[PDB]
Amino acid sequence: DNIKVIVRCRPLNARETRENALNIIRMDEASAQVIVDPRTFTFDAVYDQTSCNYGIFQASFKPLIDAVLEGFNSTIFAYGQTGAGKTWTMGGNKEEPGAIPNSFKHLFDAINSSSSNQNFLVIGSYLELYNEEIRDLIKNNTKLPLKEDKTRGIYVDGLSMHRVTTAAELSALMDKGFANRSSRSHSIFMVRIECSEVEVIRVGKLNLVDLAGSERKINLSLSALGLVISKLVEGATHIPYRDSKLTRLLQDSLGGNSKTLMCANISPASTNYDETMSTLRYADRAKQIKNKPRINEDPKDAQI
Ligand SMILES: Nc1ncnc2c1ncn2[C@@H]1O[C@H](COP(=O)(O)OP(=O)(O)O)[C@@H](O)[C@H]1O
Ligand SMILES: [Mg+2]
Repeated sequence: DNIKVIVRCRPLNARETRENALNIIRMDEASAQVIVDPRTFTFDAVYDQTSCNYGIFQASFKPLIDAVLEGFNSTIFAYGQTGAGKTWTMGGNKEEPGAIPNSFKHLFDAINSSSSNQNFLVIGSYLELYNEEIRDLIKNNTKLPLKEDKTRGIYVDGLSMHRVTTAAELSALMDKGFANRSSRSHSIFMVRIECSEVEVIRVGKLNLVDLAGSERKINLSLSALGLVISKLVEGATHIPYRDSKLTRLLQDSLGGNSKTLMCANISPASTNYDETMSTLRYADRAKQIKNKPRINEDPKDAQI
């Protein structure tokens, strides 16, 4: 079905507070509405300044992680202007983990609760896309090329893959990647979950995306993402996935074989009215995208 879309408004920050900016954002979480002081938008869920990372995970992100555990491909991407809260939402901190570490914990808590009829193989990868160049954030290898075939789909040739058996191991990979990692770059932490159940192998690919800032080549991928979304919503004959590395990497999450959720991060500051309006209108369009997710069984690429 359609791509899920949520909006998260953070609290006013120090800069905004000291410059006497006013909060122009109102939300009605019961009706999933965001109001810009007024222009009103309705999404799948809205989160105001009182929302915490854990709550957003349980209500909006968790279902996407459960989908991968079931054999579906899932993608969660954070979109919004620099400073809006994409990284805080996707990564958070040790005290208040974001979507990525929360997903790691949930994935393994689920696997540990599985019966003897299921055996799992979890593989992690982490990349940064900047100036149309792909960097392996774990090995810090640069300019990795994209390759694509029938028995693997789109992939980064040379990107290091890491087998992990605990959430702590996955978090350690993220920690190492972060140490090497920005406002103009995109990051994607990938988790491949293969499950052998008894005889039947299923594989789900999870993409945790933290996009480059949307405010106001370096921006080729961001521009291509917008075009791809527009073409999809308009029912165009040709979807320009090939226009950028980002849209090729996420081709399945955009109108393809995947369950996808977009988190549109916004600032509540009056000073950011224009960018907030842009982000919301962008998100409003994205929710019209329809995907065709399917369970991926017995793939000729299964590494288990
Ligand atoms: N929901 C939130 N609650 C509290 N602080 C937040 C929130 N979202 C962002 N911040 C803070 O504001 C700053 C910018 O957030 P960040 O996520 O890094 O922005 P970006 O969208 O550029 O990735 C950080 O210092 C972060 O701690
Ligand atoms: Mg960031």
